[PDB]
Amino acid sequence: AIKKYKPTTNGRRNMTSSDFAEITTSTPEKSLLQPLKNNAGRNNNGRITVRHQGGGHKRQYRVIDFKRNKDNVAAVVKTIEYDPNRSANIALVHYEDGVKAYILAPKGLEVGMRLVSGPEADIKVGNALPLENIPVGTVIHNIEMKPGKGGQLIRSAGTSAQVLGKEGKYVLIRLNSGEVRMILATCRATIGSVGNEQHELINIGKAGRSRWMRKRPTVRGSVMNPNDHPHGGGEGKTPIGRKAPVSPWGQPAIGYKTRNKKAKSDKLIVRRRTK
Amino acid sequence: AISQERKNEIIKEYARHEGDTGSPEVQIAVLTEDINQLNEHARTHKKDHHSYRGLMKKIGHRRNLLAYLRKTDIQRYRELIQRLGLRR
RNA sequence: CUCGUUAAGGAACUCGGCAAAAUGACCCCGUAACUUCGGGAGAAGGGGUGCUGACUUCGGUCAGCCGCAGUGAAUAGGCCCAAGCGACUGUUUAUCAAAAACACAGGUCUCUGCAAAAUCGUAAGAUGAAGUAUAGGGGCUGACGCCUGCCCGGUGCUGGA
RNA sequence: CCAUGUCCAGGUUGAAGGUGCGGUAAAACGCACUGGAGGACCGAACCCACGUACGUUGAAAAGUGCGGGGAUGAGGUGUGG
RNA sequence: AAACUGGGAGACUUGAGUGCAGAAGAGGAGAGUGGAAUUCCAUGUGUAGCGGUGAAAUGCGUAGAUAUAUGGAGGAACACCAGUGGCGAAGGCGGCUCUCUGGUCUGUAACUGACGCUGAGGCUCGAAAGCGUGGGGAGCAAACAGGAUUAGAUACCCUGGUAGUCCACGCCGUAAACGAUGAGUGCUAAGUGUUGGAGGGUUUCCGCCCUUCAGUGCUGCAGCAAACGCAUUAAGCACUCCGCC
Repeated sequence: AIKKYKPTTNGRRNMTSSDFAEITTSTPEKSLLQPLKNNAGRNNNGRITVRHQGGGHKRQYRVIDFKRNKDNVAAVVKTIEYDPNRSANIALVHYEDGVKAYILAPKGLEVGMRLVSGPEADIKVGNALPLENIPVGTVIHNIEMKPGKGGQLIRSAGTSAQVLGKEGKYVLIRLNSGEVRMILATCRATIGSVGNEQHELINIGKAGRSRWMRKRPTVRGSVMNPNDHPHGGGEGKTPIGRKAPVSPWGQPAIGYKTRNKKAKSDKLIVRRRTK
Repeated sequence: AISQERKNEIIKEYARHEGDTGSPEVQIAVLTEDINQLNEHARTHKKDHHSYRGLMKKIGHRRNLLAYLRKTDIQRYRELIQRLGLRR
């Protein structure tokens, strides 16, 4: 649930947080962590290519199985854990050979289930199958877009897609955001929707907590000088003395579309709905 | 709500002589079983306002019979309310 | 120039109580409007404080003594009633401007189906991200409370054929 | 901005949760004890630079004296980049 | 002094509850599901109108409307059954299946033995509109725009159209919330319909006659009323307690 703080300081008045009640341990598996660095938005060359990033808390990377390739061997669920790198929770899983792995935690996963990962698997939450073998109207997450590469699509906290129909060598899916699309019928996905979903309702509360997450502050274009922004300059507060407010590099900012007009995937997109 | 075998099961142990379905012991014990089960059902279905009426009327009936038993024999009253587990 | 004292008056001084003077420790009693119920609050306003003896249930209390003065030196909040601006802690013109300016948590519009959009670069290669729409970029507004009218002729943007 | 170290005398306050008692049909709830949150409070080192007097061929190419603000954080700062 | 009211020791079964055997029902909460129609979409055929009114106009249409045929998408309400019928303390409740659950009626005569009635203050529930957070959104429709009508028309009429009307969770606490008729109990002519039961006869009575409980309507006497009227479902004759003028 969402936890509400009492207003004991001015920096506390309207903050909320997670209860962390689906999490069952706080000590990760040692053989599945690697280091990370916090690039802070800088390049190959040492230059800022993305503004407003840098300098929070240190993190170790957990390796996830986005492929789901170990078939005809059940895996038991041992823990539901905290990941610093994503917004979903994560599950430690014991295969019977004794391989260990991490997995994205779907909605309603209990410690103790036994998941299966092939074409003859059942339709239960957690199970992963090729899209050919999934009926019409099942809620789905963690979708491959190329055979054998790993799920890419429905991965963040509380998201889901749905199966609409089949044809020759393609399956129709309605994704999160409402776009309709085609995906190869030999790709995989796992049954369920992603888990921790109150995540959306958290109120950060003060300027220090979003500094703990690795975000640096943002200055508005219109309190700059005319050599920094197209919006800078003028005596006093000023309006947008232009048509169409723009980015620091020109490029209009309300309603102007920026995807590639000769995209090699415009064959597969039915019914653009939201971007 | 209790079945008709639970009911006879619990009126065969608060009877006094044989053939003893009256006797405010029997009635408050059976009413206690009912009120417990209905409290469960209410916790599950908490916007069933039309069954809560019956719950409340059972509670009134039990409290009335308790008052009667007390005003006429305090020994039976104390022994009961110990045996049945109430009087908070 | 830096220090100490000053009769009677006590802001009559000056752009302005500037600068000085005054409050300052511990223990006890008490303490308003308003309020987001946490505060306001050290609100305000008052009292005690040394030394000897006796008892000390324990922590203290009684009897006595001395000085103008007992936290006897040094160190340590002045307070109150009203109005504007910014919610708040924070940041800023190294060296004439610390603020009503910037930021901020919260709001809203829009772009982006992943070799994502965006940015560095001739390119190779990179950040974004070992992320995947509850995510990432851009513009405006700026806690919280109540609210946010009319206009699509013009100009941009989107769709059309 | 990145990697790896290190620093913050002393004192105050009393959030969530927990345990016991009462109030109930079960409860909202009430009171003690516990507990130790926070861009919380007071105040040295440390980091700052609000007022004023002096200095202005200076003790000093930006300071000193007497007062001021922050002092567990959006903190200070050493070494290699 | 000891009839009555109060107190104490007993005893009883008619009030009140329980057991046993049966009956009816849009009573409530949750989860799925069906067909008819309106709207939009897709595709074929198809030529100049359609729509609307007391008459007109605005609107849609030769970027091929309306019509017509087949397929999809979504939402909301449930035709016939349907009835002065049923259920609920009231507000209210109508497609179908399952799960959880409250109350009523009838017969019996195992049981308890007055355990009853009413109820200031207090709690619970309470149509529609409205408010908050997050969804959904087909039809209808405050506000609003355009067309008419009139002396004028910030209306009635026509073409559009936003909140809302729908779901989950909180708040609000009011209506001609009405039978403008507080609750309990006993007593006082008859006649006639219908809903759910129980007994006796004739008995294929399971379709008929008689009796008897509990609901729901119509007519009508004593009595009551200022008249209207009410009348075993009292506004009649009486006792208890509350609310109010």
